[PDB]
Amino acid sequence: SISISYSTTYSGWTVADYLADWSAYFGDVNHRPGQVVDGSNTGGFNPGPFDGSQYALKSTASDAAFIAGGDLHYTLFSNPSHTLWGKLDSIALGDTLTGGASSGGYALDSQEVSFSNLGLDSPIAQGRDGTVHKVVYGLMSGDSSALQGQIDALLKAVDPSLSINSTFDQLAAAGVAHATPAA
Repeated sequence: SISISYSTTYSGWTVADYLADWSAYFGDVNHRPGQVVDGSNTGGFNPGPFDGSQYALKSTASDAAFIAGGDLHYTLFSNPSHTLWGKLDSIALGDTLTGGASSGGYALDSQEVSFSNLGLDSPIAQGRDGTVHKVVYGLMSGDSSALQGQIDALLKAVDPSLSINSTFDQLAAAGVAHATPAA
């Protein structure tokens, strides 16, 4: 089942309200034709270069960063071009990305919220229509709708009374979510 961690600061927040604010706070790194600059808005794989157990990206607007965890693959120019596919197990949201492939992994200095046991697995053949692609591209581009939908579905699958409109505290009472230390 989905496992959620949250800083005690966000106990009284709904998952939906947190993700709507986080998307806007991270914003859009503008990873699009004519707009890409290396080490500004590419992100990075661990270990890479085009595959990793992690894909991580820093905001160009704020200190926000995310880490996507699983078994992830990027196609670059190869058909289907510019597809992120594979297994997405976890999304970690917070501030101040540290480490990388040379440190044995990426870390957030301030992890606010994470979603684990997502169980998402998108094959290469789905291209940019894959759920993994849409979930992570949404985080890159200031629209967490796809992530919100997947979390909503996973919560309702544990118990139909749960949704992204539940507070983190309500999800903790339901045995899904776990409080972590405040920054």
